[PDB]
Amino acid sequence: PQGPEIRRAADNLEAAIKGKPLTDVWFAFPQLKTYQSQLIGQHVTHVETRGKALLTHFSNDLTLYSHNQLYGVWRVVDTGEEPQTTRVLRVKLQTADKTILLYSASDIEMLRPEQLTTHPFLQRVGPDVLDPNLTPEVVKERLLSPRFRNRQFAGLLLDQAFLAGLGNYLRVEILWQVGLTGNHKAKDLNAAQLDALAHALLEIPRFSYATRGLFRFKVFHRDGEPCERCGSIIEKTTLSSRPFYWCPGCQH
DNA sequence: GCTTCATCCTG
DNA sequence: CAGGAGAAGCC
Ligand SMILES: [Zn+2]
Repeated sequence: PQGPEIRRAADNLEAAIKGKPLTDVWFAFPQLKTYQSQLIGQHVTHVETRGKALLTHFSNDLTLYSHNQLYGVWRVVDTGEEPQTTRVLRVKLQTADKTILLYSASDIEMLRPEQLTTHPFLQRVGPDVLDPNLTPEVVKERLLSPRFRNRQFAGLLLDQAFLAGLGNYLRVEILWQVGLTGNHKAKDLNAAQLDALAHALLEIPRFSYATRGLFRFKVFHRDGEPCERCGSIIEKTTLSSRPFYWCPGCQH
């Protein structure tokens, strides 16, 4: 899962317990046990995202950080209820009625103010595609800036240092959107393809966020399926040490 | 890249 | 049941 799916969950989280006094806190990691009693009686002032990184802030200026990587997922149940699964619960934040549960995730750390600009991941990430103030123009400048100008999209479109919230499926989809493969570079592009790439880089991820579960897959998990644009045979290969879906007669 | 820690589902 | 599907670590 990526930014789109991470913001949708964050919101579900805010919709369930934000502003609500926590009647209980629980963590799997012993190291975090110390913040439990500490958090009881406090409340989430706001849950923030910055890519696939999840920051759940508290009234006492503490912030719960977490990355779902590829297995962590958030649940939202009614207090006292715990649907079953083999997943390993990692965090419990409960209030009178609503409760949220985090399973699987392994990157769960508690930050005080300072680490919010010091954490290993937080320090690294670039603008958020879901971030409003982030405009195509800015994103367009960044593509041409000297820090990314000479980098292939196959790898760049995955690098959080460039843009937070983009993952693989968004990787294949965005490039298919503008008819490109992962072997190009911002510098090897005309003004019409950069501006295109630019928007797709923000619009698509958003469209996914706003509509995924309208948004549908156009090349992800579609090997053997017919390209909807030209109709060529979409092949599955490996790009960036991960699966890459694309159209042979649609991407150059 | 490449190699590795780290969960969970098909397959 | 081995593979396989977001990042940091080391050349
Ligand atoms: Zn095509």
